[PDB]
Parts: sequence; C-alpha cells; structure tokens
Amino acid sequence: HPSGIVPTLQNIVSTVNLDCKLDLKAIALQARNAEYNPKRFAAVIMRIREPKTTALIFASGKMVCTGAKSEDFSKMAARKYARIVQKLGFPAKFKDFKIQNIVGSCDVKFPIRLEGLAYSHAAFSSYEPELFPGLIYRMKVPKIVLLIFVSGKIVITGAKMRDETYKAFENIYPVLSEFRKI
DNA sequence: GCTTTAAAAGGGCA
DNA sequence: TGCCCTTTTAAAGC
Repeated sequence: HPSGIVPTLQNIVSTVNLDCKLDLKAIALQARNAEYNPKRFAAVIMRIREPKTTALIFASGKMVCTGAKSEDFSKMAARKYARIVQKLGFPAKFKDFKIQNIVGSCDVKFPIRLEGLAYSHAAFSSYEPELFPGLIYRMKVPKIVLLIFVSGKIVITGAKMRDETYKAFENIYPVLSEFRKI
C-alpha cells in the first residue's frame, strides 16, 4: 500500500457445495431464520446475526453466502449455515468453498475531476453523470471495476482475492492524483 | 428509495 | 440461448 491507504472490505460473496440434495419446503418450515417463495426465487433465504450475513440455499445443495466483511467471516458464516442445515437432518458437507466476489471502498480525501479522468482513459471509463454520479472504471489488470466519485471516495469490486482489490487501488491512485480537482 | 458495479446460485420463459 | 429471477455492499445524486 504505497499510497498509505488500505481499502476497507465491505461485502464478500462466497459459495460452497453442501454436496447433498435439499428439501427446501422442509427447511423453510423447520428453520426460524428462513423465507422461501419458489414463485419468486429458487432459494431458501436465511440470515444469521454473527457474522451478519444472508445465505441463498438451493435444492441442489449449492449455497451462496453474502454480506460478510472478510473472507474468514464469509467462511465462518457459511459453515454456520451448513450446521443449521445438518441439524435439520441433511447430510451436509462443506465442499469447494470459494470466494466469488470481494467489494471494498476507500477515501483518497481529495476531489476528482471525473470528466477529465474519463477523457484521458476513454478505453476503460464510462461516465454518464445523469444515469449515475460515479465514473465506471473497468481495469484490465487486475480485472477489477472501480466506481470513482467526485468526493474522492472509491468503490472497488470484482475481486476474488483481496490483493486484487489493493492492487487495483494502488494502480488507480496516481491517476486519481493526476486528476485532483483544484 | 432509486440509479450503477461485481459475483454466485436456480427456475422460468421467449 | 440469454438472461432475469434474488441477495449483499459501498458510493453521490436524484
């Protein structure tokens, strides 16, 4: 972090394979923290308080865990959901846990000339303020999307490893500085 | 409460 | 096919 700023992780999306068929209607009735409407979505939605997360549990045994603040917390929450399911009578395992997306944010503490930035990086930028206030920066190396705001606040998403989040930010920092709004 | 970004999982449907 | 279905999260401006 040569910039001296470390992006704060805000959301983690992970998946794990409980590796066994699940009866969603049965889980929905037995569990307390569950909501299920197959007419609306194919998953049983369940939430736990710590780590604060929301899981999407499918009949196939696959599961998505969202909302955690770190990879470890995401794994811890997913394991907690796996236990809830096991305790409900299913032979759940914890197969192929994988971090699918990491979302982070930081503040460079200086305003940015978005249009000027967008113009000099047309091949990576999308800036249509009338639709969304942030400039969409699609970085190719690492393959990460940064939402750059006039305030100097930045959102960095698309990473499967936190080093990608940090690297994309370090890569953008000198560009942000070049376009500092005086 | 909406807009925008990323990602995963599945059923529905044109 | 292809893509929305839903869920999470930050941001600024409407």
